[PDB]
Amino acid sequence: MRECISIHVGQAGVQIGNACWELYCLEHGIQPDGQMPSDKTIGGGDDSFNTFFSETGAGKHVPRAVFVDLEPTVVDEVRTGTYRQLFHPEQLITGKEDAANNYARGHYTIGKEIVDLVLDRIRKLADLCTGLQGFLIFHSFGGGTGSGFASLLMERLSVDYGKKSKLEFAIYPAPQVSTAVVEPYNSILTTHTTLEHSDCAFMVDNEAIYDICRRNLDIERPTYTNLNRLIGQIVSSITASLRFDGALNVDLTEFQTNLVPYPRIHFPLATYAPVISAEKAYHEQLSVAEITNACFEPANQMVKCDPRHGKYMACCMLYRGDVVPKDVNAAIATIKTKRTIQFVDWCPTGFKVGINYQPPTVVPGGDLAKVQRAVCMLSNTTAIAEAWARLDHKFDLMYAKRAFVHWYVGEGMEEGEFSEAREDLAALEKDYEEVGVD
Amino acid sequence: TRLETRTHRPNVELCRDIAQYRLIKEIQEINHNVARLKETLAQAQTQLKALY
Amino acid sequence: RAVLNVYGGLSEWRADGYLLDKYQLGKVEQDFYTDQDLSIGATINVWGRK
Amino acid sequence: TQKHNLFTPEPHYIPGYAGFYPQLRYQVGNTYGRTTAQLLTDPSVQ
Amino acid sequence: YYKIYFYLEDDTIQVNEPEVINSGLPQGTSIRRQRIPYPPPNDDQFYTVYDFNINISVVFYGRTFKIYDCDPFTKNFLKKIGIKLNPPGQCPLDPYMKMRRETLEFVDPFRPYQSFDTLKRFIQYDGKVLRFFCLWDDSTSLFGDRREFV
Amino acid sequence: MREIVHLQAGQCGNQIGAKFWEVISDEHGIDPTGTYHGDSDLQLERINVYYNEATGGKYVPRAVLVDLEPGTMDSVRSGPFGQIFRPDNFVFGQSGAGNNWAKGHYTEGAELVDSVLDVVRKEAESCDCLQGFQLTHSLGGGTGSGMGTLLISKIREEYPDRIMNTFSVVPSPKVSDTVVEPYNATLSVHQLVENTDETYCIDNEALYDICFRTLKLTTPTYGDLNHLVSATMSGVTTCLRFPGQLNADLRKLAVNMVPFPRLHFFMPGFAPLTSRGSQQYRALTVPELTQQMFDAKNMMAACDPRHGRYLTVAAVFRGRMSMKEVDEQMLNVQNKNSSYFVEWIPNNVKTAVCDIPPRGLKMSATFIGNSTAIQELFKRISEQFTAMFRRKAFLHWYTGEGMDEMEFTEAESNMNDLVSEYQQYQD
Ligand SMILES: Nc1nc2c(ncn2[C@@H]2O[C@H](COP(=O)(O)OP(=O)(O)OP(=O)(O)O)[C@@H](O)[C@H]2O)c(=O)[nH]1
Ligand SMILES: Nc1nc2c(ncn2[C@@H]2O[C@H](COP(=O)(O)OP(=O)(O)OP(=O)(O)O)[C@@H](O)[C@H]2O)c(=O)[nH]1
Repeated sequence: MRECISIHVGQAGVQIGNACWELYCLEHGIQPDGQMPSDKTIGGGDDSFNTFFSETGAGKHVPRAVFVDLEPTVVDEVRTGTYRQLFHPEQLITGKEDAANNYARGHYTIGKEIVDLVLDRIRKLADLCTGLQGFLIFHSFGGGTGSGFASLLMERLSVDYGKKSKLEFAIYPAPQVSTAVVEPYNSILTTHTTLEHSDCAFMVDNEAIYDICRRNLDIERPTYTNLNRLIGQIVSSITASLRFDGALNVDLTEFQTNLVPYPRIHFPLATYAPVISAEKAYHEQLSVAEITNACFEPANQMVKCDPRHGKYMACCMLYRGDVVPKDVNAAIATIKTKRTIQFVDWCPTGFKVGINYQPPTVVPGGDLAKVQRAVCMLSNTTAIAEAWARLDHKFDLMYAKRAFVHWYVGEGMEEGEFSEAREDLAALEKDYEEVGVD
Repeated sequence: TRLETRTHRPNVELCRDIAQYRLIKEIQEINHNVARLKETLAQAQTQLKALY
Repeated sequence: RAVLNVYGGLSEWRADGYLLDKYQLGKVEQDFYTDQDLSIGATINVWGRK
Repeated sequence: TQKHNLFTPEPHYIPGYAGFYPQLRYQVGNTYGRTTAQLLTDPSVQ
Repeated sequence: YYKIYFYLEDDTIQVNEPEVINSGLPQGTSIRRQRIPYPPPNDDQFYTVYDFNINISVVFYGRTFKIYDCDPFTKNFLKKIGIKLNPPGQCPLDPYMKMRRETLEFVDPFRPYQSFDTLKRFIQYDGKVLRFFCLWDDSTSLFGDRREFV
Repeated sequence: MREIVHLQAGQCGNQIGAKFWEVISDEHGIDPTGTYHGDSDLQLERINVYYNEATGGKYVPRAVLVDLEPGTMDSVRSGPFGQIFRPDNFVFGQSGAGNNWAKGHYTEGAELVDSVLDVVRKEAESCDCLQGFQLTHSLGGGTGSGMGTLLISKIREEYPDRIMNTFSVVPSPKVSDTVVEPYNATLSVHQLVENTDETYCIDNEALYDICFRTLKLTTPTYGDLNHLVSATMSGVTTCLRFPGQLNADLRKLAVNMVPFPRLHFFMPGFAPLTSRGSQQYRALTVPELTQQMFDAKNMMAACDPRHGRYLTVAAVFRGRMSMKEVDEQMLNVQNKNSSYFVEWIPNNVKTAVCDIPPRGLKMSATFIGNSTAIQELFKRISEQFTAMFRRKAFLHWYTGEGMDEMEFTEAESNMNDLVSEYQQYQD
């Protein structure tokens, strides 16, 4: 009906897959068993749960999500958690060796002999699926292993199924915190390989999520237990429109056809504004005006870019909970009247609004708060040019002095790819400068 | 027990009267006699030491 | 006895070496009819001979 | 160190794990489930 | 483990710890040679020799010690002044220290071995034999009845 | 699945392995006898990286012990864990060594190699898939160098796809004991630099200093030294056998750690050292773990990099931390001294965070660093070799063995090449 296919790769992937599916189970009331309490809902497999789960004639809810990893550690852990019985067994595919941060290793030496079973699984889900609107991919550009494999498999899907959308949600390389030296290499390779088969891209940054964590959630000792939960809330927000019913609904088809201005550039940014603690939300007020001002507050985004050093051209606002369009348009009009926000001329309006009356959820054992109104913002801007400038003036030096290239010429490649990637990136900057030019 | 339990009279039902007075006096005498007795024990054991 | 290893067949100088040990694992119990249990009148089993 | 359990009672071990199951070398039985079943049925050595 | 010295001349106390090799611990003088007051529910009086017996407990500035031994001279002076000893106690074995130096005595080699021999017993009892007679019953089997062995 | 086979070469490596193995086993919960005691699920699972399985629950190590002096292996077998070692992997010769490297490299090793190769390939086929081999040996000890050079050389072309983690002890810059140590070390390092990829070099002078600094007992043993070094290798190996949102593989470390083929030398570093009374006088907190880790007195491998500069560093923590504290500590050190590192590369910091704290504490760490600080060491050995070579004393033995002084000349050439490239890079 209205359903998508989910793919997570990497120890970084199963991280957020774990968190997100745990969140997923509560709102549909899914105990770790797979079958429900007394009240009957099963049928021709036709009610809300269907958009993510495929509850078979068994009554067990079986997700349409595939977890691929090349290391036995995290896959054994997740298979030994509590939610193990739900997951489909060889929809949880494991390997024995790593790419050792080497994107070429992850794409060439090992990935060839696993994508065969990957294809098997993905098409034997596609056959049963009915609408098959889109894909949900989870990886990291600075992938230690999940970079090259993800690129290869997305290329294969691009060449076999050339009709649906492709959505990417990745932890972007942190600008000034780097866990190794391979990150510029693997990032530039993945980006320049995927520029023409990726449809829509979203990047997030752990430093910014940390700053929010000790800014308004004011707990200085959280972990991924916090961060993955927040990003999972983001994805729940972006899929609520497909999940439930509402006054007016908006689909990822429209997301693609609107948020991208023009080809190449398909890199917006996201934000959940009312991230706030239990006590805060308890004894302070919440309404439309303040949450909209907050969603334009620059320091609550998840990439260190200065909007006033950039310029906006697109915005997609999702309201979840109880709202009416009148104060909605009031607030958006007030912000348009406000001046420091610098809209590029080419968009007279740039706002697409999606309303879903259902309020978001709260998870037991969590630190979030009761929500009646939630705003999720997806905006495309020009402020991220600084990121690519940083990465290129990083990579230039390493290419100049030829360090670690032995590791790659050993596994069987040359410098043509390394060089070609930088002119791809340069094309990105020239196009962004042109679109900043009126 | 007695002085503790006679502390839950609601509103004006408390009289601080002669019973209270003499019960307090009884507490005084208990403590004072205990002190004297302990002192006497001390002297006794010391002189037993001398006998040994 | 309990030999540990043989380094000889590497070359040929003697009939190889016999390194010893210090813990003697696998010594299994086999008692034998000594001089003690001997008297006119007793029971002795001799491979099935009462 | 300070942590939680694993290999809970018989019913267990979705096939796919690497690793050493304790006392895993009596496998004339054939299904992964029955293997694991007898494995946890046999901690009896002490 | 600690030593307690009582100076009668001024009624003062000095506590120290003996030096132990490979301690990995500070040592030397503990609390100096002064007066010590009780723990406070009351402090104006100080300790006096009239309360010191073996197998009892004391505390000094929150440092609780237990008495387990004394000296010949101590027994002389106590059976000179009057307190009655209870039967002396028992001192335990410090676990870390005992384990580490039993490991370091495990590291104290002798190059051991064991072997065997036959000749001396062989010769001592060479060329002697005992001679003894016996009988086996056979009528159990329905064919044989008796036969004699030596 | 992935496993490791250990090489215990020469007399040094023998006692090193004794301590190392008993340390791993005691942490991992196997008795000296062999009958494990059920306590820990996760160790019970990941035991297969090292220990293979006999019947009944008794575990065979995948280690190969070699030496030439039978009494050495007699003493090792006498230790509390000879019964946890196997006679099968006990192989030995008859002749004393004299710690002559040419002896170890051309005459008796020439026939001792074959049998050990056959046994090790037996075990290598017994297992499923190795990632490489870790070797424990000496470069100032004769038999270790003379044999291990040949061994590493041949295994390199045996299997060209595995990691040669090497662990070689280094002679004292103040007393070299074996007077022919210059010759031994030079000849050994010649093939070391060729065959090895990663090497840890260990000198015991800093061990003595740390015995006077934090061990603070002044009456130590080589056993205590082995305790410390064994703990360090334990720490480097922990990540594999344990869960956590970290990367473990030695290759995941090395390919991140080394930029160029000719860079191989490495500096072990440890985490909280606890003295006589610092137990109850210390708070085990992130700032102080970071500080002590980075401390110069704390460093114990070769010498202070104060004269030089850093190239890369990696750190493995083991405890219930969070990512934010380690990231902010990394920024703090970076911006406290952004000069002592090299502007060539950013982000010279490598991290791993395991969630399985060791036995006895709650959080711990280990530090490995590549810094331009081994220049002084191999420069010292340069003067040693030259000042000896100018009058060819003692060379009659080596000539009688039968080689040329020309080979010595190429050895000193390669050594000076390392000197030159370290200098030419850092400066
Ligand atoms: N999605 C996700 N990412 C994380 C998490 N924690 C850290 N990260 C980031 O994700 C990155 C992990 O990517 P990689 O190391 O390349 O993973 P990989 O290529 O699949 O293979 P490995 O070398 O085994 O990790 C790290 O550098 C972190 O910055 C997490 O819990 N979830
Ligand atoms: N195991 C051990 N090794 C030590 C000890 N003290 C010093 N060593 C060093 O260990 C070095 C070599 O050990 P091996 O690897 O067996 O080297 P080798 O070829 O036998 O040469 P040498 O032992 O030096 O004669 C010696 O050169 C010593 O410098 C110690 O107490 N125990």
